[PDB]
Amino acid sequence: KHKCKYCSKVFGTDSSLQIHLRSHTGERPFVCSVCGHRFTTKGNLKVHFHRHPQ
Amino acid sequence: LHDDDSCQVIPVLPQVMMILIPGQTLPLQLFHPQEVSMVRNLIQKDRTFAVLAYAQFGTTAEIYAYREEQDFGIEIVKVKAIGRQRFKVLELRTQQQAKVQILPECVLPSTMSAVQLESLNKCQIFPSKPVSYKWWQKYQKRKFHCANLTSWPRWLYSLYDAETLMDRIKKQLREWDENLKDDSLPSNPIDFSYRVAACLPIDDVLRIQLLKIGSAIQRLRCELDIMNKCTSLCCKQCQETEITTKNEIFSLSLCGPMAAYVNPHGYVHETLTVYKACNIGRPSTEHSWFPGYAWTVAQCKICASHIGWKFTATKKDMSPQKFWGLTRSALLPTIP
Amino acid sequence: SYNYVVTAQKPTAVNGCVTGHFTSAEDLNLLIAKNTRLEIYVVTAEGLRPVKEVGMYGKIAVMELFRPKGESKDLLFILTAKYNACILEYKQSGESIDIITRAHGNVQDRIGRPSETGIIGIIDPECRMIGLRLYDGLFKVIPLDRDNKELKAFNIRLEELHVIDVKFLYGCQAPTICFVYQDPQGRHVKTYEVSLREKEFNKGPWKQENVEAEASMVIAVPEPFGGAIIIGQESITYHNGDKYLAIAPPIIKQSTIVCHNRVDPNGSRYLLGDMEGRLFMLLLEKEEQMDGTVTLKDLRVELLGETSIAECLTYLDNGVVFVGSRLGDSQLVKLNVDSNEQGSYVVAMETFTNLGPIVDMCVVDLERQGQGQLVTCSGAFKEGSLRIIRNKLHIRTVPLYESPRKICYQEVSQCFGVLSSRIEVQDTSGGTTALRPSASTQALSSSVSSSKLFSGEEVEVHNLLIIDQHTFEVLHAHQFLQNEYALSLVSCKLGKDPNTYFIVGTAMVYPEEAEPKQGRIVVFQYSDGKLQTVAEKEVKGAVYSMVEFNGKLLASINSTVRLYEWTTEKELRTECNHYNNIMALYLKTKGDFILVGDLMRSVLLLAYKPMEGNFEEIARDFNPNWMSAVEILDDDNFLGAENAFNLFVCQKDSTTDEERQHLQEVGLFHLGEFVNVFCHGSLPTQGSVLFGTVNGMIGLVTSLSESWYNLLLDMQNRLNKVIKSVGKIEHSFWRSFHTERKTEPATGFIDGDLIESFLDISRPKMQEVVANLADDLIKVVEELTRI
Ligand SMILES: Nc1cccc2c1C(=O)N([C@H]1CCC(=O)NC1=O)C2=O
Ligand SMILES: [Zn+2]
Ligand SMILES: [Zn+2]
Ligand SMILES: [Zn+2]
Repeated sequence: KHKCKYCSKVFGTDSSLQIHLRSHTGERPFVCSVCGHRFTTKGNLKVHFHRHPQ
Repeated sequence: LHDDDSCQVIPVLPQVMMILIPGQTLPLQLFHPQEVSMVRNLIQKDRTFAVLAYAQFGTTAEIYAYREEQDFGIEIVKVKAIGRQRFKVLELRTQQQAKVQILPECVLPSTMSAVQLESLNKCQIFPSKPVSYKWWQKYQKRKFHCANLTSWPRWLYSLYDAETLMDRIKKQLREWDENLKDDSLPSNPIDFSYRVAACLPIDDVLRIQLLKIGSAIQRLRCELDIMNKCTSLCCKQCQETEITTKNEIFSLSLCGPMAAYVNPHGYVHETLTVYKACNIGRPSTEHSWFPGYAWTVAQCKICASHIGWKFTATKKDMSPQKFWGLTRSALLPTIP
Repeated sequence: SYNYVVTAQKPTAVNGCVTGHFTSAEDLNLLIAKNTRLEIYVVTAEGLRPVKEVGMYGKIAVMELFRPKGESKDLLFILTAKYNACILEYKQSGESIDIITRAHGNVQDRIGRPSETGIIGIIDPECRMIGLRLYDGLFKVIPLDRDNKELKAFNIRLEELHVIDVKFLYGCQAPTICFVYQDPQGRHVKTYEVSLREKEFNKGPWKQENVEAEASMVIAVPEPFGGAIIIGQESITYHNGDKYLAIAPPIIKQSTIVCHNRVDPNGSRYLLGDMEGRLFMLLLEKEEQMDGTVTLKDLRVELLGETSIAECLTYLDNGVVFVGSRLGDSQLVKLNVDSNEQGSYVVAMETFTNLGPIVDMCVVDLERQGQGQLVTCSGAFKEGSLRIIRNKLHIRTVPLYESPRKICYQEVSQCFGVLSSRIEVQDTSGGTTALRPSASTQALSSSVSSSKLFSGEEVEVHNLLIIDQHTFEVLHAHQFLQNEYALSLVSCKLGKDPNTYFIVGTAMVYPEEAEPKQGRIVVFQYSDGKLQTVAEKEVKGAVYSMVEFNGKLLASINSTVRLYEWTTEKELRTECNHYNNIMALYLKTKGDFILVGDLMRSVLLLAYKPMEGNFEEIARDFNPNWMSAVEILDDDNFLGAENAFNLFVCQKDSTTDEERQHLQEVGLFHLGEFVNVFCHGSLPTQGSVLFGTVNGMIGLVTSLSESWYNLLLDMQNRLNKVIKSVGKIEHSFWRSFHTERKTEPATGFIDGDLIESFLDISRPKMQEVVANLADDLIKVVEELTRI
């Protein structure tokens, strides 16, 4: 666990996780982990991500 | 390697989703400890694992690269592998060591190996090729002269001769790749066939067919059937909207027009490079696969599925600037 | 099912010929190899006197006579394509002529790559060893001591892979080989000595850096002069250490020498034949020196004349030279000291019937007798001819002087339609001058197709010949378009119109086009003493095969199998196409079925449904291998010849959509010949199909019941327990399915030639075989003999 909820990067601890979390923030954080698409809400990413080679 | 037509059991990586052509590189990126544990034992014993194609056939792969990037308190292992022998699965069992039957390669003598006159056998060796359109007629005449002893002519026998076909394929690959004339293409036809199967922008169903083909001569013809008819490449999720065509296929650098790349998160993307196409974001440069280019996402205008990326950068008069990169998995070749 | 093959006509083409003293130490023998047949003769003052003919279980590839010291006479060595080696002696107990085997062995290695210039077999001058070039880089050596009965051998490595030709050198301190080879630097000639103790190569007497680019022949000049002669495209050279001589005779620049023979054992006179039947004499101008030595001054080559396209040659005596041929008739010719009026020193003494190569046939009974003849196409280039076989075998001949491609029988006009290909050359004037007057140019009526629908080297021109079935005269010769190539031809009925038509399928071969992008299907009518252009259809590809499919013209354009409809407007309309992935080369029908196949054994069974009005795929069975010809046995089984010299039989299965669509293979047999065409007809059992091969052999394939098959298969195993073989070769090994890598025992076939050998065996063996299983077997064999 301890995974990021934007770029979907995985971290070993919850400390380094929150250290990273406050770095994307730019009115469009949710980046697709396949094609680098920029989304606003998690509802957008969950759909497009499953429309991708997987 | 494995004995031809032998039955062995080989571990399978569950993360892999590719259909592996023999003689093709398989980039990887492993986070979880179960995959990383498998790579370790492989380098100790056989260095071989299975890459199932989707579940009838597949290809074995050999580990030839192995990096270790322990970063941010987690071990990210970066492994590259190359494909070996085709096979047909017997029984998979996630305990996933799969029972595997090795498929042998079917080699055939020359078409004239039986109708060659014993008097003309000594005249079957040629002086090496000058590095022409006139020369290849002499090759046809000399080697296929003995077709007059058969019911079929000379020109027909040429369309089943490895060497005759292999050159015509190379002729087209020189338009796609300006740097593809020397030892970049194997002399053996069995390997030459597999090398073009990876280098061809074709959907998965075609890739499986070219794997089931036994004779390289047939494979070479099939690979030439595709390169001549399918001039158009479309989007697979909407079909009737053609994206780009063969006439624009370019090779940016040495690794051909289609090379395998990896995203920062671990997803292989075989991106064909072209010059223009028809039918999201701003130029970004982080992890740019092509140095001196800024990537921008692109999608289709009917189904809004992912098509690829467009790379545009400044520098100076760097060649080229306006060029695209479409992922193989989301492309469908069609006949205009 | 289970089938039965029997040879109707023994092979006619000669692939080997050597002189020597085989039968009697004083007799002059001429041994001749007709593929699997070995003909022995004795040279008299007149000509050839037949002595014996034997059949080996294996296609003869290397045949050489040799006389070891302390031996009654010369011995014979034969190596087959299956790598069967044997030493043969002659034995005549009064009147019973026997060919015993002194030693026999198999020399096939598990590994090895067959060389580019094929198998080469050479024997040491002093009969010390037998060199065999079986694979690239490997030089097998059989030592010649009279304790080597199994012919156990040892190999040696060769750093040279692309070696062209190799001989044993004459007049050397040690057994020395000399060979021409090629490496990326060029083409070279090198020699090695052969040690039997070390079992490896030692340094060779000499080595010459460069030689001609296309050097092909190596001749070992005997003791008087020594050394070796190297013949190439335009240069003949002589090498022996410090001695070197070269000539560039313009008379041999036109073609390439491919066969040779030594006249006298002095080596002064050499015979040379090329690819176009020409004959040459190579003269070694020896200079008598002042101290018992003899040097070599110059080299000379003179044009003797013109024979049949020569495969092998051999001088006999008093100017009698045997000319062996694979395309045309074998010839016995006399040489003349004086140049005749024309210029040739050669006059034909005899001719030998050579059916091969049989490229097309058609079963007819022109006499309306109900028996069955066979009108085939034979030869190539000037050796082109038709051969009418009857029943011994009455073999007529109709010389054409050009290559006959296809043949068919028309009856409404009582004539034959024949496709022909003549070779021409570009002149400075801008034409295509022919080499010799042939059936195309030497005709009564000419006809050049104008059509215009698609508006100094060799160029092919295809033609359509009409030949009356009585006189076999050249009635009409139709010249197709410039750059057109005719492929198929058939004579049949176009449905309702009683007018019988000649239909030819053509193509449009250019060198810049690797695939056929155009073509034509032309219909012709011969009735008013001339050919009629009854409309031609423009397709977009090659028309490989055509069949009459019940009032509908079945055509094959590349991959598109396509039915054509004869309309009442005297034209053809496209009914329905069955597109395919493979190239539709072969095409055979059996009522409502269609059998499509390509050059790579891709058997594909279709089925035309009349109510649906279209073809539908019923089954298929791909198995990549070179297929030469294919025919339909019946509604279920199918027969074809593939790979090396094998015959396959596939059939349909006995519930699943994927199992009823997979044609099961049941018949595997190594025939021994390359079958180019099957034909239905004859001259209990069911189905009579005949085939014509390249070596001239004709055979019949018939079916059998499971009872007779199981009985004949039991007899075959018992027959080969008493019958003596030539080289002590197992029959099952010979008939086993052989490619270049696959080797499987035969199944699904019965050798008729082995069955009809029960009548020629004695009574002690006639009753030994039939034990636990006499007149009963006689009746069976007698009935089968009628086929
Ligand atoms: N920065 C991100 C973030 C998430 C996913 C991706 C990238 C990214 O750059 N690529 C690709 C495509 C664009 C590129 O040039 N290189 C890549 O690795 C991704 O899939
Ligand atoms: Zn993040
Ligand atoms: Zn995405
Ligand atoms: Zn789309």
